[PDB]
Amino acid sequence: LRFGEMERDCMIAHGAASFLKERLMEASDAFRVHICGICGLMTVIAKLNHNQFECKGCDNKIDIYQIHIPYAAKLLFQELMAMNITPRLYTDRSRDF
Amino acid sequence: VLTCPECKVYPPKIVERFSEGDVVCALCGLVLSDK
Amino acid sequence: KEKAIPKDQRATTPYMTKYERARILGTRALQISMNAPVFVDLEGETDPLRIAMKELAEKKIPLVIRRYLPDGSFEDWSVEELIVDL
Amino acid sequence: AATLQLGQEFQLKQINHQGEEEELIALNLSEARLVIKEALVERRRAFKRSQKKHKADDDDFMHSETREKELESIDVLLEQTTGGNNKDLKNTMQYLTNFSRFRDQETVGAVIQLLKSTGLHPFEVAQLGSLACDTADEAKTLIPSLNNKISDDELERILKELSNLETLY
Amino acid sequence: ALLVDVMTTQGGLTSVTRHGFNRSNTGALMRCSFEETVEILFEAGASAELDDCRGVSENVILGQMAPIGTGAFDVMIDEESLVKY
Amino acid sequence: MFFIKDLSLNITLHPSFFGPRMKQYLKTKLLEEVEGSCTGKFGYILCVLDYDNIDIQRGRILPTDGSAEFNVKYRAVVFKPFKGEVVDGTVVSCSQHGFEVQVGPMKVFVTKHLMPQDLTFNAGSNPPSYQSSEDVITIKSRIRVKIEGCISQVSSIHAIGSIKEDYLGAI
Amino acid sequence: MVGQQYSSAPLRTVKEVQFGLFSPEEVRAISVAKIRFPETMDETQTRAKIGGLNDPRLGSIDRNLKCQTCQEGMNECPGHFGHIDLAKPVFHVGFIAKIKKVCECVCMHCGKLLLDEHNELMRQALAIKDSKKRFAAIWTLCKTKMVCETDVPSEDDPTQLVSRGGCGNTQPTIRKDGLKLVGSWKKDRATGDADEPELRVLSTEEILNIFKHISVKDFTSLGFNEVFSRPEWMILTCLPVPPPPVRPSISFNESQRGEDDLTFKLADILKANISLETLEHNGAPHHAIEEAESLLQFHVATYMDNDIAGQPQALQKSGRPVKSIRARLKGKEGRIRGNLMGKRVDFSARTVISGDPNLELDQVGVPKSIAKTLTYPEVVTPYNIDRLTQLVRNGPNEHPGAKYVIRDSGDRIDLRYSKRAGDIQLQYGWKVERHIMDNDPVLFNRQPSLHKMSMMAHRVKVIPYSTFRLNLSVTSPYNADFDGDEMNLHVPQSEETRAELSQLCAVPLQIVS
Amino acid sequence: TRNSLGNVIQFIYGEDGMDAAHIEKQSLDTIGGSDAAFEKRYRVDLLNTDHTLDPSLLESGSEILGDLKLQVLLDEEYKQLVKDRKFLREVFVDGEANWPLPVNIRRIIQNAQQTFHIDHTKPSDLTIKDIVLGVKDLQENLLVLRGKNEIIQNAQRDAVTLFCCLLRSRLATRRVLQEYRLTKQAFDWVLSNIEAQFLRSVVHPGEMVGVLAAQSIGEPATQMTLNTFHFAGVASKKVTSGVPRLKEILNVAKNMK
Repeated sequence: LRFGEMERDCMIAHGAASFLKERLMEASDAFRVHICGICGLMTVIAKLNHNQFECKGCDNKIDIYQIHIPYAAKLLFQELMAMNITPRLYTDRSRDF
Repeated sequence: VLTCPECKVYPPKIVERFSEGDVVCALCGLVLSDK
Repeated sequence: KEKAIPKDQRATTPYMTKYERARILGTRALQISMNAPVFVDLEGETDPLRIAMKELAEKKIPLVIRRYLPDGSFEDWSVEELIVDL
Repeated sequence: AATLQLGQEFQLKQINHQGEEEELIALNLSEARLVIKEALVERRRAFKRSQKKHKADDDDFMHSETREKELESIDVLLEQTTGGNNKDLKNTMQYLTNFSRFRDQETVGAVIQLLKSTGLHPFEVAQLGSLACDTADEAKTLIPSLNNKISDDELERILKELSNLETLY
Repeated sequence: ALLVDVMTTQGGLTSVTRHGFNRSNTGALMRCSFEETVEILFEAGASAELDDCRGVSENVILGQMAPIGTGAFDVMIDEESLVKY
Repeated sequence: MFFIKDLSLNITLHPSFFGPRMKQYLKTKLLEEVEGSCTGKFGYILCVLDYDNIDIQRGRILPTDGSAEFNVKYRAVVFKPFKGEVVDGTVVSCSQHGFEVQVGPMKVFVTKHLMPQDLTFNAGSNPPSYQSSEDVITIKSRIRVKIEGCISQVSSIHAIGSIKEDYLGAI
Repeated sequence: MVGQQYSSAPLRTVKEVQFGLFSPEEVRAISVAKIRFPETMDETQTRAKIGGLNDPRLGSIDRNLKCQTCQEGMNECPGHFGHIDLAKPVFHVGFIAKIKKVCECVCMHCGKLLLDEHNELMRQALAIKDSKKRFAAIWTLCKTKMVCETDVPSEDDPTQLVSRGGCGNTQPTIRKDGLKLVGSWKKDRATGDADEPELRVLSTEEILNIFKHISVKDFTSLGFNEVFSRPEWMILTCLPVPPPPVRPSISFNESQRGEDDLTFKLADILKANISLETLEHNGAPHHAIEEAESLLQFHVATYMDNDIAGQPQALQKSGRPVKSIRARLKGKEGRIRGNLMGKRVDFSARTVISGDPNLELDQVGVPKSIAKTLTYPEVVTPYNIDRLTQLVRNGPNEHPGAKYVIRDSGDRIDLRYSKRAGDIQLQYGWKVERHIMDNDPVLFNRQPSLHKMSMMAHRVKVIPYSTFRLNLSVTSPYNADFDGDEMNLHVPQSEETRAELSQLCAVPLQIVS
Repeated sequence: TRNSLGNVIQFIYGEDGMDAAHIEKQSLDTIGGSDAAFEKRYRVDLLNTDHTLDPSLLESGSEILGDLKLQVLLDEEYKQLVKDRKFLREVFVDGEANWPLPVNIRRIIQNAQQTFHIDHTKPSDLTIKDIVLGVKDLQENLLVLRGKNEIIQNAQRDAVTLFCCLLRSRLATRRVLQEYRLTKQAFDWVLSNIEAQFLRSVVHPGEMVGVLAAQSIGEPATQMTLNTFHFAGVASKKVTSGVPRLKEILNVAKNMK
């Protein structure tokens, strides 16, 4: 069933962030993505059986992060990147590097 | 190839639950693949 | 640790909001339902939410609320020292 | 580290939890083995004290007659302090014990004093404490950092003195 | 009063349209949320715009917990009272 | 190579351990998880100093599952080599392509192209070894290897070294 | 607990999203397969052609084979990017206006700004921090200087002329015709020639060369960035190819694969590119080269945006327009407003309402079957293991009962097939997915949700028949009657969520609006 | 009240920091009425026969008459009431008295009269000192902002000005002793209840007031369409109002109809 924009606004009015987050991600589409810690992109190749993590472009095998995001957000980022635009996800504590 | 890691029976017996988006072993009831 | 405000210079309300109350009750109910020790004399109750309310009644929840000021600093208030309306 | 390329993670200047710059600390096989043995026996003593709180023999472990008795004491220490879940620690400790150039603390202190009296790099000092070289040129070739930095006579004197300092087993 | 104060806070009359609010300084995803998506994305890319991910829309796109009511604070454990028991 | 470094870790404590003895559980978790591990950023985690002086930070209950996360800082002795490093070690296995040398907790391999031709492989010897005019290298023989490269994975670091130049082999 | 796998990379949360632009170097480095052929699948019609559009190194969407690059199933492979090399640079359909505006503001020969620090107006423009207004003012000021000045009067003395190194040539006037950028040189009247502006179509490679010559101070002044947003990158040289996840193939049967529109457009792009390349090396006349370049530009432009003003629309073989990338995102049903702000959900129901005067104010009657379908993950503890054991023994065909049992390790046992309704022994920390039982909080609403009081919490009571039940006093906040209205029910799945529904959104707390 | 970037939209929500559901319509009695009625209602004089307290009302009515400190206190109170009348007439130039405010003081006083079975036929044991000092202290114990520099003090007094005006209007000495006939116990109960009910009306930090305001404004806009064309019932009054007028206000159109 459609949990539209009006419903989201009503839930924001009430002030219940946890219900919103659970409805949005855990109940519809949750996805786990490995991102590079230098270029902040989703180009990291991960072999989970051998836990081999590699970033080909930046020659990175250490700074690699796990992020929980929806699947439509991943699709949007890929479609943005297919037109020569770079949505570069960054982490809170990545300013040290 | 998709086999139950507890029954260890070949060939594996498997039933797909489409209305729940699951793949279920028909002997131990274990759920193999979801969505 | 520069952000933390000394206890004497705390300028926030000494009452606890409804949002803080709901968050605290939810956290305590989850922890109780995950087999955490209970700090009060349980009497015939089998619902984690009701035991959470019971612990709140005697002011025995060992949690601290951190309140974020807009600049980035924060203010720490123990659940024991927060006045809850009834 | 042929060209002393230690990187950011292993810089000569280290920033500790107190925020003050410190010289980078490098230990050879003997120093590291003694430090880990001391830490393990201290932890065992703390565990025994805690157990006594809830409810003599330790002098024989540090003083070992032979290499085999030392290895047996090491196995007992790992059983009573580590739990046997860490095989890499056992392998490292065995490698330290089998190829420890120096067993006594005083002799290790003598080696440290001899190597660091000249003020060489900690990497070179630890390498010299780990490696026993017959000739100065052998060490200079096997330690490219020592080239152009130490006179051959001084290196020969240090190597001969270290070889003399080795305790016979 | 709140609506009127919002409409006249930038020193002038800012209409409630794309020209008034979607040309503001707010976050890129927030502004692209309604009625001028692709052009705003193009402009943000060309100008190398930095988004801060603090508004509601940016925390709804990324599937996280927005600082909204119950999410405006952090819950932490007090060791002193726990030990005292 | 042995060095002293400052390390930190985030440890999650389950809600069922929420009692007056939480510090003991945190210490046990730290000792059981950290000691003996390997991190490509800092090499193998050999030992942790000043166990009684463990630094702790206030908990921050995660909003999704109730497990309390803690940040623990400490000082540790770790082992990590560098490019061009020369280390003594012990021969583990002998092969026609070269040999493998254990140094500390790591393995450095040398290919037959990386030693001078004077060292010839003898298979009839027990065990098979490398024999030359002056130096003979076999099991339990102290051998110096100049490490040339290292490959770092989650749980281990492999190395490749060369002994092609002089003053290398048996000591 | 997403992914059904374990990884040692730490969990973190997104804080910033720094936009920018690819350099061709980045497109080359990132890519793992240089696409080369206009075909997807081999001549055996059983496997994809290597180096084609469906190269296995990019990934697979099917549930049997795994990706060659990462050796993971379709439920874990994100997808990897290819790239295509272009014979000659092509304009990007989304920056034609900015390219022209920044072209008119820079000398066409010396590659420098028409003004400098000497003018006061330049000081005023460089005093502004807002990049958009700064660029607009600089454009509207410098669009009218058709000649570069070699010498400028000094600020201290207007009679003293200082040379700024200008070339002194004459800049054209630029107009746009379709996808072409045509310039006209107005020769000076003192030259003796007529005032006829010679017209010429500007070549993209020349404009690229001019842009590559701009400096860092002009980078900042114009409103671009050195690292992320150089202007030279606004002209395409290599085109990234999205993985098959972005363009999934729908397979009716084993040999029946209907491909997406995006892959057809990409195949046409590559076909035109190879045609232009084979005409380029064959010594063809200049007219054919120009026509082929125009065709390539048309295909690349209509691949991203298919609603360009003043041009025909690229149509499909059946006559329908090709759905470009922009039409995927711009609509009301597009990604932003149809899959990221609102989306379909699980653990929900929808049914007509009715009136019940015997129910309390904040209590809702839930039909039996709807209670048998939705669940709740209760955790086994010392206080509930007896009732939970009896519930598991009951099974899934009886209310109350259970439907699944989750272990500590994440494995989930379907109680229906596993005969072990009377066999499974429960431990501490396992989860029973039980039916919804009396006095469970739910969220309940009616559309459209105009105000706060149209989405409220309730306590369940399990009843027969197929309707929902409400007290006759809550029908005013909902603006609902009982002649056919249907409302929606959402079930929380945790303790924190249940506490939020019980302490914030309850009907008793919503009386004084 | 701020936004995602941190820009302040209001320095206090609503200019008094009150929740929108703790506010009821109450009448300020000082604004309206002629000067004679005001003087008779609120003025008390212990030296002039015209405006004395009847001794049958106050238990100590006999001894208090002729005192000096008491009349000074009453004079300060009357000066405060006069200044309040001037200010309130400055604010509402229309002279209207009913405005929304927190706490229903009338119901609190009625509850005090009903609970304690107060009999109006007997003298009351109150003291003028006690009444005046109690009202002033209760004003001293009303808090919305808890800063310490002078800026926050000024902001808080500005916030609580009008409520203090109403509170002074209802709890005047003559009104207490002659209209309510409260005792000491009932007076203490009323003061405590007033303070308690005020302290629970402040707005809770974390509330999303923007969406609340937007929903409040735009819900009646949906129903506004029906009755927009009532001005369509007057042909000579062809003036834009209703949906098109709101549209033009929102668009900030430069060419009105």
